[PDB]
Amino acid sequence: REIVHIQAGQCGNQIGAKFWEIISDEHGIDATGAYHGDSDLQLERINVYYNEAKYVPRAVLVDLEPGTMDSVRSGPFGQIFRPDNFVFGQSGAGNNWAKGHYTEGAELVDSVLDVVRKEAESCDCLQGFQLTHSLGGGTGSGMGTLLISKIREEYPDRIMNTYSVVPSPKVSDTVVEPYNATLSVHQLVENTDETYCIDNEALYDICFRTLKLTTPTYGDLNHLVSLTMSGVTTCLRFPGQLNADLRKLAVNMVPFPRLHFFMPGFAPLTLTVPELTQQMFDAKNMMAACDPRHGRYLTVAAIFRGRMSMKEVDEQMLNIQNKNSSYFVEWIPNNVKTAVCDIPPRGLKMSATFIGNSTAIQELFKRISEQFTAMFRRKAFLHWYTGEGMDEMEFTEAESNMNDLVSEYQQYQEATA
Amino acid sequence: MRECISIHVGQAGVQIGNACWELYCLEHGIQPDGQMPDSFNTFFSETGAGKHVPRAVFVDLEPTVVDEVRTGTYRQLFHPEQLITGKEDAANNYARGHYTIGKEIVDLVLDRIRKLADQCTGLQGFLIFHSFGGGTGSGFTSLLMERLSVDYGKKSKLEFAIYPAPQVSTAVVEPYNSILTTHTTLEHSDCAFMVDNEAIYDICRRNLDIERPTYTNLNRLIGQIVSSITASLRFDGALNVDLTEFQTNLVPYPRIHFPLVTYAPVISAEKAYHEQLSVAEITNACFEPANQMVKCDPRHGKYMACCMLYRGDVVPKDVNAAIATIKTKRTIQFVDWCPTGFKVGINYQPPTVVPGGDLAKVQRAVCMLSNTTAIAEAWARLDHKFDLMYAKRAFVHWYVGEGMEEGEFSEAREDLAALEKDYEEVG
Ligand SMILES: Nc1nc2c(ncn2[C@@H]2O[C@H](COP(=O)(O)OP(=O)(O)OP(=O)(O)O)[C@@H](O)[C@H]2O)c(=O)[nH]1
Ligand SMILES: Nc1nc2c(ncn2[C@@H]2O[C@H](COP(=O)(O)OP(=O)(O)OP(=O)(O)O)[C@@H](O)[C@H]2O)c(=O)[nH]1
Ligand SMILES: [Mg+2]
Repeated sequence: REIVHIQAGQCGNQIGAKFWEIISDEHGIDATGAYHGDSDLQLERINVYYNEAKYVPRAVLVDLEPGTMDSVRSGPFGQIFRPDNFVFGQSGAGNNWAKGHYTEGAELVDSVLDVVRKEAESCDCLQGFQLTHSLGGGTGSGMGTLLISKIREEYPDRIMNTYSVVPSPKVSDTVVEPYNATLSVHQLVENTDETYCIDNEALYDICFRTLKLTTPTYGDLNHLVSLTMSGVTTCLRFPGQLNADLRKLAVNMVPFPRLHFFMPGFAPLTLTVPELTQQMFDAKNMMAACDPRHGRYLTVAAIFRGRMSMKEVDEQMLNIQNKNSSYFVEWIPNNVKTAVCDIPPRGLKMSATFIGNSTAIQELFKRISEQFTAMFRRKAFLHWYTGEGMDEMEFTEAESNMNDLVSEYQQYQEATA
Repeated sequence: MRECISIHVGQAGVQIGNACWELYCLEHGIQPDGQMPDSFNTFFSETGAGKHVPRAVFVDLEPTVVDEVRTGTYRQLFHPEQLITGKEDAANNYARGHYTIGKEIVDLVLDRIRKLADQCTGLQGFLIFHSFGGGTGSGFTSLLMERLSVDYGKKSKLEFAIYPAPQVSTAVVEPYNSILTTHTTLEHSDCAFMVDNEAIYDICRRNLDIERPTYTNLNRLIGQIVSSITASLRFDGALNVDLTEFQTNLVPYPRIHFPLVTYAPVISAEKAYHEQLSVAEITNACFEPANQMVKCDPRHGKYMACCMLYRGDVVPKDVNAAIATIKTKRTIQFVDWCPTGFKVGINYQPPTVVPGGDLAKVQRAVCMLSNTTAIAEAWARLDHKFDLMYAKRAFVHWYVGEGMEEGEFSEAREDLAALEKDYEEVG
């Protein structure tokens, strides 16, 4: 039942802190852990992410670089987390996957696994873990993958959800990241049950083209990521019937294992139902940078939040499924699931969230693929890994697996009844 | 004497059972605490303190809905050891309910039925409530069927299954679980009363004028039909006296044990000023395709058996007149070698509804159990969806990773394919 949150690296810690702050505001729990909301619905399923002793988050915070302690401790929710749960190293990884996966992750991984064990043994029944981390750095990616592998071999029967951000030149323009991204996507394909592939390029595009901004810093990007995380976990946090827990969600949304990469979408961006329904499918509202009309969705989960008529939303969802029936595969009957919740997110009245397993995600990996092709064929920075207990064979096999994943998505896009 | 046991599996089964037992108590005048201020003793066992308790087993692999029962106004009506929960469910997976999760709980469940039965002397069988789209409601229902047949082979068994419908559907793998549970259960059951959620949804939208019928309305209506079916067992009727007489009158062959159930009439509570519908009008409404629990066309199929169950202030002569009027029609087509009559059992207890629901009390009503070949198409749609998935091997890994072999799906499909043939064989 309970979910053991995990976050690694700077990006993972930041997005996780935003997630916790937003859901705490939604659930009425103050910054000291006590409840001060005014609804019965808030406490119906509060044990999923919180512990009562005042409410304490069920989180473990990991970062090799030790400064991010104070930053995390300086946020609006810095004292609620269990002080033992902070598991921080001494030296940063320097954006190297092998540094965070073989030479320095291998030392702190034991302590973080022990903290995970201590957090898990305190739950009567456990659904699984959610890892908010980053695929571009050397601390979030390598350590995240190492912990995922260790937990999966230690808890073979737990659903390992994760949240991953694929880097873009428009945000950092650093050149070593795609190696880390490829090596991390290898483990994500092999050792994960579902994944919400967030793209920094997509967030930059939404911030610039739509929000009419110069799009600086990480504040707005993490704000959008927090909103999407709240939207996607709305079903698990509050009482309902669609995707009541992580395993039901994975059964509903993921056919064909190793093909479990999801395109999120949120609206509005910072108002009647029909424009919500039209926008949530639109290309201008995807946190994974692509055109959803360039591919065919395999499964879709649409979650509405606020006060709205059920007949109207049912009619409009039926209309959208009818109009765009070209893009919905005909060999998965009733592949669009719809949920409606009463509680709107903080500051928003009417909100819509979309999670779609679609073949369009393939072009994302292709993008990353080409970036890898831009460096691996040039032997760029190869010894940075070979000197750290890494071999070129892992690079080649990761490239091969990502290309095979692209081929799988294309094949299921082209297939017909 | 004559005793029956009620078994409820999964969320849908448990909620239908809530509604059915609530209506039973309201009909028999049993207080929610169980103290009654007996032909109905078949469904209630009395203790030394005069406390009448249902012979109901509420089973679930997750505790949410069972806890809903334990915190409801009928908390003291059921015995705490008659309600069984668990810490892990099947997550919409027949394989998990049947193979993985069901092993740890089936022994305890069967022990609970054993204790319930040791207080019984004249058991006819069990009335199992479950559904088709659920992992629990298919897997554990199937395992319980098999183990009860091994344990109570002489005894009879019935289902009250729920046909999945897209509007209220929760999972995409509903046809998978439906085919699997049907294939495994077809041998161990005597009569299945399938109910389509789309039919109930449409009735609530049209007759009851409910804009968005939630599960409460569906379970209330389903409780009405189930109670009308079981009244003969509970009101000491002249027909369908025991569970064996159901299958004797309605299931003339082993495989084809799927009757079509019709209930008339349905009047919204806000239409309380309704004039009383005559026997002829409700008799005609019985055969109208807009008032059937499973969507099909009896006009386009050939009957096999049929029976009426009336209720209320109903006079036998008018019943005979309506039967004569219906019989001289070309729309009713029995087979050319079977009794071409209607086994008409008539009851006189007035129809009574839940005080507070959207249904209004009607002084007389009627139910219609017709085993025909129409319901065949109701099966085919399911197979169609199945044929759309297994061809691509969609979602099969979830089943194969929890102790199920892949080819079993094909076998299951083949089974219902064979089932379909039988429908054209008799037609
Ligand atoms: N949108 C967004 N992206 C971030 C944020 N923090 C880091 N990133 C991304 O992460 C990339 C940098 O690598 P990280 O994955 O953050 O590595 P780290 O977490 O700092 O840990 P190290 O690998 O040791 O440096 C950059 O390209 C950013 O795009 C954030 O708060 N919001
Ligand atoms: N009549 C009726 N049907 C329901 C109700 N709730 C759910 N259903 C139907 O049952 C189907 C799912 O089967 P369930 O028995 O609820 O599944 P489950 O018991 O939770 O089994 P698991 O998912 O493995 O835990 C849904 O598709 C609904 O169509 C209800 O309250 N009344
Ligand atoms: Mg359930």
